[PDB]
Amino acid sequence: DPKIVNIGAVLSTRKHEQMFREAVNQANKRHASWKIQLNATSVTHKPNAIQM
Amino acid sequence: QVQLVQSGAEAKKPGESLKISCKASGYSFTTFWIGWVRQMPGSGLEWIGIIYPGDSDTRYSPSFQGHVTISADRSTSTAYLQWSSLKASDTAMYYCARSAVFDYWGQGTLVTVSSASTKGPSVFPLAPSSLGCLVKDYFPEPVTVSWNSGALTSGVHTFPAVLQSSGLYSLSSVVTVPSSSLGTQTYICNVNHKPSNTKVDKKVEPK
Amino acid sequence: QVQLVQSGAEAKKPGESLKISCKASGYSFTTFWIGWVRQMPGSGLEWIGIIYPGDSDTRYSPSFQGHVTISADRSTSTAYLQWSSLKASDTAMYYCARSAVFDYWGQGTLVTVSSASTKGPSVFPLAPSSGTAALGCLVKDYFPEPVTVSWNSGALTSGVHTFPAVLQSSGLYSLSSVVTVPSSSLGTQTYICNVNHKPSNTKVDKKVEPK
Amino acid sequence: EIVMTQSPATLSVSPGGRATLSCRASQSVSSNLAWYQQKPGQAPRLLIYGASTRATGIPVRFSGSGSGTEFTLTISSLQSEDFAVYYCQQYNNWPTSWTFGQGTKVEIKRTVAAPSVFIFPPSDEQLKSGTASVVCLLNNFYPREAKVQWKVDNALQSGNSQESVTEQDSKDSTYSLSSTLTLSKADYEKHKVYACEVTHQGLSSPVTKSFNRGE
Amino acid sequence: EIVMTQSPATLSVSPGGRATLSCRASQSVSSNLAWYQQKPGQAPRLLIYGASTRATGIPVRFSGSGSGTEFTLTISSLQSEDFAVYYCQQYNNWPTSWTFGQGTKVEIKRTVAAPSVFIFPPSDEQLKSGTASVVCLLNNFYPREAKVQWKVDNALQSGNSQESVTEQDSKDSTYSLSSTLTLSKADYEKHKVYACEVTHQGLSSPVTKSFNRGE
Repeated sequence: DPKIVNIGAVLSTRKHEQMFREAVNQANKRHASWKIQLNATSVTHKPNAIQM
Repeated sequence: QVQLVQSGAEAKKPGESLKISCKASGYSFTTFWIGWVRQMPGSGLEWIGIIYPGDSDTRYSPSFQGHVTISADRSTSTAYLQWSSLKASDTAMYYCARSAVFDYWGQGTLVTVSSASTKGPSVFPLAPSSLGCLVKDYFPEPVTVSWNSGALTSGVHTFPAVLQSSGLYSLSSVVTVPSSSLGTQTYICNVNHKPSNTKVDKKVEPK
Repeated sequence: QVQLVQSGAEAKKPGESLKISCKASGYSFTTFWIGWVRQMPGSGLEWIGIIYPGDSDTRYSPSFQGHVTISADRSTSTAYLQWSSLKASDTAMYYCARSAVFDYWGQGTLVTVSSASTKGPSVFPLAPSSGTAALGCLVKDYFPEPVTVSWNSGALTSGVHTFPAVLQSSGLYSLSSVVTVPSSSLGTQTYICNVNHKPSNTKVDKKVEPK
Repeated sequence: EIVMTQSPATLSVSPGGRATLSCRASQSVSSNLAWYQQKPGQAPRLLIYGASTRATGIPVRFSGSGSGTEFTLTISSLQSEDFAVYYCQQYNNWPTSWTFGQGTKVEIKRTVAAPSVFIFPPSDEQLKSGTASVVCLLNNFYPREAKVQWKVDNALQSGNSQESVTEQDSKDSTYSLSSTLTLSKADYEKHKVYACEVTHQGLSSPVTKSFNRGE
Repeated sequence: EIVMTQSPATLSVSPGGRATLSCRASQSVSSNLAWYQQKPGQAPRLLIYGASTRATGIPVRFSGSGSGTEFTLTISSLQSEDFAVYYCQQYNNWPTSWTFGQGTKVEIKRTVAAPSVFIFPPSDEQLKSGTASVVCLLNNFYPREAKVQWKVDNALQSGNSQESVTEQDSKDSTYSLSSTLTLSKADYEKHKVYACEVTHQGLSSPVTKSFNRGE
């Protein structure tokens, strides 16, 4: 059975976030899918540093 | 929690085309290499195809290249399989895989292509001398059995059905009973076949 | 290629003296540190004595000195075990081992010390008629343990059973040996159960027949 | 493009021994492999993938080894619930190849036994349709290898008798055999003596059960 | 005069697992240890001496380790014909000490099963002697926890029956209890209905094999 891992982090814009998601889905189809899944998350930038 | 319930069994006359549905649940349908596997009666296994259900990127096997119509809906998670023609001498059973190591499998779906059609089974008795019943021409398969409406359980021997040259399925149900209860017990055999919806009870007695 | 056959079973009332053997074979006798160990019912094992049979050198346990005198003899290699007298609370089984890391143990020879008297075993056959094949021989009240059973002079080993006996109401013991076999063979092969109670030297053979 | 050779063709062990099977590799198929169990009338399962790792929810007895050359699994202390058909299958260039094998089969072992022979004639109901069927029943025998012969008026017949063998029962590990002789009324009325003769390793002599028409 | 400590007491491993039996001394014995196995109804054997070496003709599944204290023995891939009582012993001042231990007891773990039931009435020789007994026995079930009750003349009577349980068999780990009912000739003749009641998880319903007194 698969074990979930959650790589994925800050990008620039929403289009870039969708492109990142499609890229990780492309990276799943090759080689393993029955041991590891590695779904990905995202979040966009903010001006204030401490908020980031 | 993963279930791969397939479609119910069906048999067809030669020539026509058929559809098979393998419904899925419990996981993101558009992430895993769904496939299919074949099984001929009393034989080994062979691979048919596979389809990554994210962009319908299929890769057929060289054995049946350009002969089947694999496909996969994205909405209802019901990766189908469709036939074109030439499906005459291909009676077998089919399964649907999950993930290119076959972690989860489905159920039984049998395809039988033959010229004849449905025919209610005929039952005859068989009593000893110095016991059970025989059913012939049960079509299409299968046929059930219940001795005296399932009264006795031990000693029963329902042999597997066999197809004759006349395209008829044959089965036999026998049981062993003490010789001191032959004249003191009622020997009944009940057969209920959904293929023709025939429910027959035959009483067998010694000569 | 070493066998350490012991002597037969023994049962006697308190007071008398005992003598049991551990005759060896297959190796140069006067070079190995023969010893003895004792096991009472369901507690484990303990050591009693040890003897080098080349100089009759001997040693004994912290608390066993003087109760039992070990011996030896270089004519048939039999290493005896002399019992002084009485020792009523000595019902146990006694093993004789070989080489101080004990390797090649022998059989068992239980010594019974009670106040009752030995009684011959009483056998009883069983008549099978059901359609499912199973039959056996029953040993009724008898004393003392142990006793051995074997079917068709040990010509059948698969499926054999032999329960532990128990004392029901009168200080005697009862046994029950059961066995199964193909059903169709019930009326075509003759069954015999062999019973041999060593204390009373009783040996009977209750042949069984279909009901 | 690679042929998997599975040996032996049919093993047999006692309930408590061990097992050792083989999937001969026609090539150096990396280190990818699988091992499948299937009981009659059911959907197979997964036991070992990669030839060395156990799938979750699989008891600890099953284990295997192999390095791209005739890998092997050893079921240790085969209990009663086991002993169905097995399969080996590789996956090296995927998705391109997906080549399965043939797989061995395991059956329980037991002491020899003798069969019970029974004969059933037509019940006059099937005979009313112009067809006659004679049934020879072999009950509770071991092992499977045995021969059944039909004698029509003490004459050997071929090509008109059918045979059926059930599956090894989980309780006593035997087999049950049925042999049917089907013919027309024209052949039935031309003969009176019918005999079913069995020969079997567990039987001292070929034993025959006979009957006569209208008796 | 060296006490010995052996724990645990009733280890239970699945029939492919392992074991970690322990035997801890009371002082610092450098390397003077030995391990013993004793199957029921037999005399023990030697398998390890020196706490690390193997004896002659012993499989590779066994191996030990340790010094000073906390001696360990690890059975690898526990097969079926294990389940013997184990022992550890030490020999430092020899020959003077020879102090044994108490040792653990393995017990294989199986899958639940269902027992059959057979019965036997008197044999007309015990009846002639005036002492009657009827026995009901099971076969090849698991686990041992089961309740057997009698029924004489459709009545549950006690105080005259005895039961026996063997050790786990060495091929499939199944007990087989037996029970006996003893009564005088007149007491047996006072009734004609006899049966044994069996209650267990293996069987769906408490099957009964009644005997009708008809000689």
